[PDB]
Amino acid sequence: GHMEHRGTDIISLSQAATKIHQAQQTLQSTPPISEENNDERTLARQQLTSSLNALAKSGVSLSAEQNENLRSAFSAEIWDMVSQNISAIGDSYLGVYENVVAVYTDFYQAFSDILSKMGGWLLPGKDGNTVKLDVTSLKNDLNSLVNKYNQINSNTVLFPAQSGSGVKVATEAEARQWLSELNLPNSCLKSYGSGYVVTVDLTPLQKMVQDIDGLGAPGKDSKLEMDNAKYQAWQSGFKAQEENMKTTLQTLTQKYSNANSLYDNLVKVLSSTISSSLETAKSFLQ
Ligand code: NI
Repeated sequence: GHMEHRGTDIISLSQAATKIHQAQQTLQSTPPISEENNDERTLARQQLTSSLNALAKSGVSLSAEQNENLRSAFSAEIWDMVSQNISAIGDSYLGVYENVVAVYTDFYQAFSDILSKMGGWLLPGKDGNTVKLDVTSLKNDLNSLVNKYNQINSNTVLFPAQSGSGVKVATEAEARQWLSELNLPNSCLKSYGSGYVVTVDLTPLQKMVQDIDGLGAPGKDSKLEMDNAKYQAWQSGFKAQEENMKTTLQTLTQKYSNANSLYDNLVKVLSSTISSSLETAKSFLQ
C-alpha cells in the first residue's frame, strides 16, 4: 500500500473523463425526436456506464470527501453502486421521457399536417358576410388521425418504451404512476393484454370533431355555409383546442428537459469527482 502509481491513475481518470464528456455532449446536443436520435442517446449512456465500470476496476483512490459526495449523490464498491444507480435513472426515467417526446413529436406532426390543409377547406360564401367550410373533409381527416392514434402500437405508446414485434406492457400501478408523472388525462391509460400502457391524448381532437357536428348538418355538397360571426366563433373554439394539444406537448418536452437535466447533474458530479482525483494525482505536497 506504500507504492504510488500516479501515472496509471492519470491515464485511467483521463480515460473516464473523456468518455463521460463525450456522452454528455451527445445528451446535451441530440434531441429526443426520432428513434435514430434516441438510439444515439441510449448508446451514449451505455458508453458512460461502461466507463464507470472500467474506472471501478482501475484502483484509483477516492478521498473521504469524494466518497461521501458519491454516496450522497447516488443514493471499486462505490463506483459499482454509482454505475447501478445512474444506469437505472437513464433506463427507467430518462429513456421513458425520450420515448414520450419522440412519439408525441410524430403525432403532433400528423396534426400539423392536417392544419396545413385548412386554407383549402375555407371557401367564399354566397356573399361577403358568409363563408363555406368544408366540414366533411375536415372532420374526416381529424377522425382518421383519432382512429390511427387510438390504436396500441409503437406510433401511439408513450410508456412503456416499445421494441421488437410484441407490445411491452406494465402493471396498472406502474402505468398510473407514469400517467400522473406526465400530467396526462385519464383517457390516456389503456388496457392491453396482460397489462397497461399510456398513450397520446386524443381528447382535443375528439372535442374538435364534436364542435364541428355542433355547427349543424352540411349542405348537398358536404360543405357548410356560415355567417361570418358564426365562423369566427367556431374558429376561436378550434384554436383553443389546438392550444390544448400545444400545451400538452409543451408540458411533456419541458418534463423531458428536466429529466435530462437531472441526469446531467449526476454527470457533473462524476466529472467533478474525476477532476478532483486528477488534481490529487498531479499534486505534490511540499
Ligand atoms: Ni505498500
